[PDB]
Amino acid sequence: PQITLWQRPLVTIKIGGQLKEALLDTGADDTVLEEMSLPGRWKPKMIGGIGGFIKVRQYDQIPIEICGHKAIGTVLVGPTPTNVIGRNLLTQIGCTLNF
Amino acid sequence: PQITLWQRPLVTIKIGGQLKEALLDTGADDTVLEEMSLPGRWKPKMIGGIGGFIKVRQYDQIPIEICGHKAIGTVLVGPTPTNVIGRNLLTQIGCTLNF
Ligand SMILES: COC(=O)N[C@H](C(=O)NN(CC[C@@]1(Cc2ccccc2)C(=O)N([C@H]2c3ccccc3C[C@H]2O)C[C@H]1O)Cc1ccc(-c2ccncc2)cc1)C(C)(C)C
Repeated sequence: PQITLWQRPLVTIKIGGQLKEALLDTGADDTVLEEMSLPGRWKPKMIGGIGGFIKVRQYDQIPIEICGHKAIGTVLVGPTPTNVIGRNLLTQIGCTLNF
Repeated sequence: PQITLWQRPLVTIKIGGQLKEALLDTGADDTVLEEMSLPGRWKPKMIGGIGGFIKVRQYDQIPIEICGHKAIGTVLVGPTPTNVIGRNLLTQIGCTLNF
């Protein structure tokens, strides 16, 4: 589909069998979601944003559906102000910017 | 043009007679640039992202050019770790997400 930007590009995603709302964010290298439980072991990662850095848990090869599109990749979990889908997953669903 | 998301979507913008590199950021409501001088009035604003909030100066009705596309809108100036082009200007150049 084609999504205009007059409003926030918020979409429904499915992870761990649950539906959540997330923002398609081209300004993000990675995907970071609010606190939640994910399987397996995680690795640490420090990610920097507009206001500084935060600590997050990194889970790899996690199945996640975005707007119905299937993806399997790295998901960071931590104290983010909102769920954001970064380029690591936007590329998996074939997303591009056009104008 | 069609911008790939395999890499960060960086573009050249022309503002205040200067040329700067900025990130096309669909997750950003506003446009924020590192410290620079801009003409006209302004008012303080606090914007929050990953890591917390930062204080910026809000300048309205600022002419800007992105990839040859002219537009006008609000530009925030402050200690942002990187230049970001937000939805308020992405809409004016007719930028959309497609997949
Ligand atoms: C390489 O780093 C990244 O890709 N970081 C991502 C990130 O923050 N991206 N933001 C952008 C992330 C988001 C997330 C958000 C969405 C809704 C509500 C609250 C927050 C954000 O915080 N945004 C803020 C923003 C930006 C411009 C103008 C106004 C505002 C207010 C707020 O919306 C836009 C979103 O895209 C742009 C950015 C890029 C590099 C560095 C850096 C930091 C340190 N050194 C150099 C550059 C700092 C910031 C993560 C989500 C993974 C943290």
